[PDB]
Amino acid sequence: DDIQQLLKKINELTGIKESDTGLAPPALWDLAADKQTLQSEQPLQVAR
Amino acid sequence: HLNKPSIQALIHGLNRHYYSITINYRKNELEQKMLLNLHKKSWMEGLTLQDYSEHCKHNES
Amino acid sequence: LRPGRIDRKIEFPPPNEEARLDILKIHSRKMNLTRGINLRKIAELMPGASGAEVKGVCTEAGMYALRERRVHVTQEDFEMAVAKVMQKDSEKNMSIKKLWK
Amino acid sequence: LNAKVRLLREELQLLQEQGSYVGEVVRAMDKKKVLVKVHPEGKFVVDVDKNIDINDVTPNCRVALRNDSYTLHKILPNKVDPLVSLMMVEKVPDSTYEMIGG
Amino acid sequence: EFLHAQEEVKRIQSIPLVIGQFLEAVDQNTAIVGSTTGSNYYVRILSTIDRELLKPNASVALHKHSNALVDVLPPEADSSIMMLTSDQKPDVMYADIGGMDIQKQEVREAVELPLTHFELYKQIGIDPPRGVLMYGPPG
Amino acid sequence: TKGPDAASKLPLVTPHTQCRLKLLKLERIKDYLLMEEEFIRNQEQMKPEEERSKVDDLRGTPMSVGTLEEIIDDNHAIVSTSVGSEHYVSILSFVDKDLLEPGCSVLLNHKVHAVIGVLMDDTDPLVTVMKVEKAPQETYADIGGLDNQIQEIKESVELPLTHPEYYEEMGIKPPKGVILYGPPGTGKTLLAKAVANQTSATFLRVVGSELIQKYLGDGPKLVRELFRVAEEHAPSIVFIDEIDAIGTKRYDSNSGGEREIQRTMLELLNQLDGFDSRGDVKVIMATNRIETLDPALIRPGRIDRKIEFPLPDEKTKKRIFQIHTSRMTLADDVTLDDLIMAKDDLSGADIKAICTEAGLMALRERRMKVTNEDFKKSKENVLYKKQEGTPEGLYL
Ligand SMILES: Nc1ncnc2c1ncn2[C@@H]1O[C@H](COP(=O)(O)OP(=O)(O)OP(=O)(O)O)[C@@H](O)[C@H]1O
Ligand SMILES: [Mg+2]
Repeated sequence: DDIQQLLKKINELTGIKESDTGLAPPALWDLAADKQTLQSEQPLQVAR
Repeated sequence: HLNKPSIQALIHGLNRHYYSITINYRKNELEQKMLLNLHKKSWMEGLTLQDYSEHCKHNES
Repeated sequence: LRPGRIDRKIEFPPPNEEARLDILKIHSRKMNLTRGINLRKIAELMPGASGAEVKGVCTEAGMYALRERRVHVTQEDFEMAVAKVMQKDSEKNMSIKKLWK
Repeated sequence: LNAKVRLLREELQLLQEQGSYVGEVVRAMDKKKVLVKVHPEGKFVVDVDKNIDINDVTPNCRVALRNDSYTLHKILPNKVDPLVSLMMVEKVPDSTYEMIGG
Repeated sequence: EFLHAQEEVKRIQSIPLVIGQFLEAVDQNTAIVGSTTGSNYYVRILSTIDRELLKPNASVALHKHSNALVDVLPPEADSSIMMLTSDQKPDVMYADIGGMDIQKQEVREAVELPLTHFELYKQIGIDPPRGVLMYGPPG
Repeated sequence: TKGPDAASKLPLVTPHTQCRLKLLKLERIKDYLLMEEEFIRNQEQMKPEEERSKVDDLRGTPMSVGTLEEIIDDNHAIVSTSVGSEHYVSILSFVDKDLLEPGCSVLLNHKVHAVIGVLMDDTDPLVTVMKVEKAPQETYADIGGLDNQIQEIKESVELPLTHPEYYEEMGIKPPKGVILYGPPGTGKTLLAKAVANQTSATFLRVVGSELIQKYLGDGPKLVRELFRVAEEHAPSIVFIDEIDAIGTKRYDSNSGGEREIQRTMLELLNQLDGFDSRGDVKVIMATNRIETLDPALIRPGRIDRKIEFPLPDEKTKKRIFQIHTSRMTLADDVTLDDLIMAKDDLSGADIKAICTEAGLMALRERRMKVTNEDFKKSKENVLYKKQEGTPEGLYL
């Protein structure tokens, strides 16, 4: 029973594994211009 | 005092682009007294005897 | 019905005489039975009475006192209630009944 | 009386906070990011309040997200279907073993 | 101040009000009722509201803006499966039907008498019969 | 290819007499588990930032999930909001423009809609639950007999992964798709739980009824997602138990609900043998009735081996008894051969039920050591549901 409870708590301690969200390498980053793109450009609804 | 920066307004930008100013209302006499007439009753009110039939019904209930 | 899903398959057969007498005694505990009502005899008048039919017999015995505005049930109130609940539907045709010798 | 009026005023203040959404947890996504599924809307990768340990955020939970910031702030009891919920006995019957003969 | 607080507490039950179904209770003074708008919200509950009418199907009333449980509405089951309303009485007197004295008495003894005189049923120790089956030739 | 996400099984201890060496092995496993816990907790405690922080401020909270539909420019794209609308969003710099592919789930900024991330591993939680994480504790040694049947299933789901050279040096494509059919209670699901306990590949399990849904598009889409996950996760095994629920014989149905049943079946057929060849994903199907399945579903090419599980033979029943009575405390007078020789159609589940019932009759008589009479009683008190149905004395 100690083995079972220990397995439960140890899998609880590390179950949440990192799921990266597809970030580009830092070399190809333009955060200063990225903020400008965020503030100046606006989302345009696609219509027909 | 008089407020805590609201969550509904903080995310739209508070203390970043615009900041709130404490609100205070200038209410003085000769203005409140005129306003209290919204629901003031009258001299007739306070002397009416209600209705005895429904008064008895309410008392019994 | 394979084992591992159903390990025990318990059968509920129709109660026997010593069992029907028991059913007659648990469904008449609250009933104001008179003196001289032999509950075993009524049980003996119900061969293969399911078990709910015993409760129906008790209820109809009480009903036969309700229509008379009483609180006590006699032996005749049960014997005349057994024939009501434990009613049977016959073939009502000798031609079909003598299909088989 | 002061305790009663204080209770009334705190209830009045707490009643004006907008109701929080409920959503199913697809999976956790960092240490401070949790993927959720708001019922009318779609998926949302939301934050987590400092009062909640992310290890308690299991997949297929029913965490509550704040009205505007969409911040996880409660685990909430797990979701069971309303029709499968009435199938659980809350009032036991009044038939005992002594009432079964034979 | 206490009558004032009770007054604004009553004011929160003003009559802009959406209705939602009380899905489940979490703990004291909160709920998970889903609004009719199309979303389910984790809400707060008024203290004045009694918790025993919060059955897990109740069509409770929610505040329009704060979206909190402010009022429990009485259930709506008046004519779901054609329960006979006060204007749908068959208009058939017992004296209108001819004969059937024994059949009337047996039916009256299981579906009408137990509702009125339950004490007389309980006085003997029998539960009233719950089902009757009228059978015979058509008409 | 994320690799085979095999189930996590703790090492087995194989004294079963409750002796001291069993305790020593269990305590060794406990000590290693405690040491691993010490390592992780002491790593968190002992362990005591400017680049990703700006990124997280740029993304903000919350962070919507949309479906990419068009890459207009290198910095501009069209995404579908999770309700079904469309938006002409902008692509930010930290977004990696290689993983940006049409149809993928993209992250969108809440206030000003714009692609700010790629959500890979967006599997439907109805399918992430299909994966087996804790392996069943039924090894191949827990099955009595079925040596021929075990060998057939071991040459299609384990051998092609341990010794692929045997298959490749000869010119074969290893059997990919077996069906386990037979009377109820013979050891099909037991064999599935046994291969799940020995395989090193991800073992997705389904009752052939989770993959059926009320919505029009959800049914076949779920089986497509299941097979996509199976192919994504390197060598994989898909166990579709009770395949008779979905894969029944096709017919011209006048009911719309049934026409989708055949429609998701026809996607199970496509995902087994279609225009695009399958990956390194084996499929293990189980059913009690093989005469009701569609001929195309059990067609060779989709299902290569039809492993038959007949009712256990005398030797197989004797081995099954010993398997199910290993943990018992049998009396010296318990000769099991008295019960095995009976011509009754005794399945393995029947044997296990006899063992459990025989143990229970020992508790009836205040005994933890079952005798021979307990077995002779449990045989009768358990051999119901089959009564005795046979032709009378016509044949001599
Ligand atoms: N050869 C065998 N050796 C050991 N145990 C067996 C054997 N065959 C069957 N059993 C027992 O039968 C029990 C019934 O489960 P099992 O997985 O065998 O069912 P099944 O044949 O897949 O059933 P169904 O046809 O209802 O899906 C198992 O718990 C197992 O112990
Ligand atoms: Mg099975």
